[PDB]
Amino acid sequence: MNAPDRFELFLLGEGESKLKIDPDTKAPNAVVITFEKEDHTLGNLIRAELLNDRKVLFAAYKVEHPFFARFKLRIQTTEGYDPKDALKNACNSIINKLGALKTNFETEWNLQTL
Amino acid sequence: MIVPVRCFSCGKVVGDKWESYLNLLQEDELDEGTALSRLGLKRYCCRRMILTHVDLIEKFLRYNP
Amino acid sequence: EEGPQVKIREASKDNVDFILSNVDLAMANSLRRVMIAEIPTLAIDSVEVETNTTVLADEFIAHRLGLIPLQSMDIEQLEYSRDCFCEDHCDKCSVVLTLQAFGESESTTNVYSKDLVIVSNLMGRNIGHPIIQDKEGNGVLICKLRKGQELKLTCVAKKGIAKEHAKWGPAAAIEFEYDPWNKLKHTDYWYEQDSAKEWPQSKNCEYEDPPNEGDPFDYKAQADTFYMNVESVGSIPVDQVVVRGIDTLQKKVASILLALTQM
Amino acid sequence: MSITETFEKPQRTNTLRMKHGTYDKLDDDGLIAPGVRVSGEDVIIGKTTPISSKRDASTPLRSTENGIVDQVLVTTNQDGLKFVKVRVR
Amino acid sequence: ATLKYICAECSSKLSLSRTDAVRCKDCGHRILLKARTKRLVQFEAR
Ligand SMILES: [Zn+2]
Ligand SMILES: [Zn+2]
Ligand SMILES: [Zn+2]
Repeated sequence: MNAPDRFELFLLGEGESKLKIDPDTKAPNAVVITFEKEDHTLGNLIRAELLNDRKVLFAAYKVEHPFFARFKLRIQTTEGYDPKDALKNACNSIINKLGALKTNFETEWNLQTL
Repeated sequence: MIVPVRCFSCGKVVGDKWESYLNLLQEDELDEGTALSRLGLKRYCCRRMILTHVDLIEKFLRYNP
Repeated sequence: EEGPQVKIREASKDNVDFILSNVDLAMANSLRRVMIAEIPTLAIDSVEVETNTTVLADEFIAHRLGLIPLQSMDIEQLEYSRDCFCEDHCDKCSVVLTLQAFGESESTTNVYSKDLVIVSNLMGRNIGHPIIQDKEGNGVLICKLRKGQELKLTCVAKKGIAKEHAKWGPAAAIEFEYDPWNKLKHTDYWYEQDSAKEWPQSKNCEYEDPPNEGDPFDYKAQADTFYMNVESVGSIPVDQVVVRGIDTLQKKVASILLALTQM
Repeated sequence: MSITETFEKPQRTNTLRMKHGTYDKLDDDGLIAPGVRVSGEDVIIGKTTPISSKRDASTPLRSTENGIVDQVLVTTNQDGLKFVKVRVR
Repeated sequence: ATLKYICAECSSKLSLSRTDAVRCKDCGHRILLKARTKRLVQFEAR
């Protein structure tokens, strides 16, 4: 009875946006993005990518409570490098990578017999 | 009550095998262990699904109306 | 030919063993989760009941019907009811099937998923069709009728995803593994005398070189290469789960890039 | 003496004694029909008692239960008593 | 062809008004079930 609708895990409600960017106070050049209707799939994936960028000083994410399909991601970058851009790069990379993978897999699949 | 459609734990469709199964037993006189493996039920989650099932719908049918 | 590369070990109508190398554990992992829960599929999500003299209740039957796998190759062009402008459903966001079965003979009448009858216009796209991989061709046993029991139903199948309900699951069960030899040291085996003798060995070991007695721990090595195998319920071709799965995850990250734009 | 109870959808009339529970799901014989879905304190059964014109006696679906009528049964007990048993599932 | 009751033994689509106690045709079984419903119910496949 007190259970929310399953579709509330992926479908944004009213006034909710996939992203919310609040400036971090504790540290400089730090930001906290809030992803709505997203779980670890995207969360742990982007923290991974973001951590290849030697200009990324800090990067982690957490889902404060498993009842709510949402998570925060904090990103600190070196001075003069907008964390937003840091996120944009990681995302592109995550794609180009999946670009290659989708390609290579189909290829390989076409040589298979059965 | 009827063969579950799909195994709880992974979802391998296990609803289309009851009968096949009960046949690999009777006429082919196989042990339950071999029958299962041949129905392609390799992981124990999927195995316990069929092995453990009790087809009550059979005694449910036996009441007239 | 770039980053993530594939090596396929086996292939079929239902299984695909492959090796993913030059990929972070992350991507390997997400890609896996996506398959398990974020790939569109068609499934009976509405059931109207005309007659039920069966020995099963309505919601019991209904739960199974929603469970019966249905073709879903052309779903990428069927729409989400919640996005279609119709009032409820239509041939643009659904597929309607009908199940009519009557206990005729006195030998117990079996009802199968092959008695489902699509009544909406499939508009030439391959979608909605009880999937059947049986030897005798009876894709899943829905119910059993006695002497003269009836069962009239109308089912409406909708584009869905596991997250909403496991039924929209087209992936069955994924085999995952990496570092068959504990080289990486992501695990501390529990032994009783000899760990190496107590814990069996994975066939993946065969595909990787042993550790060598006196080599110091390689503290710089990370997780590369993952030995997976994707099963498939049928609703979608094996090779498809992998692809679409990669697609979906790909589109997801895309949406974040668009989001920062609108922002 | 000349005082019985009845199973019909009550409708005020001098007494008014009725409660929130809807009576709309009640057929003229005061019994819901199998296929119908119920909830809250919907009225499962309608009953009357003309005490020495119409005080509502009737069984509402137990507050925190909500299913679907499964089968209704109408019999009699030794003393030509109209018996009713509603089964919600 | 419309009814209101049914016996649990012959399943004859009976149905009668007041002053008919409880009974079927030849089936003096004083039980009677309340047929079904016409508006048909919809079900969540979940
Ligand atoms: Zn299983
Ligand atoms: Zn529509
Ligand atoms: Zn009778």
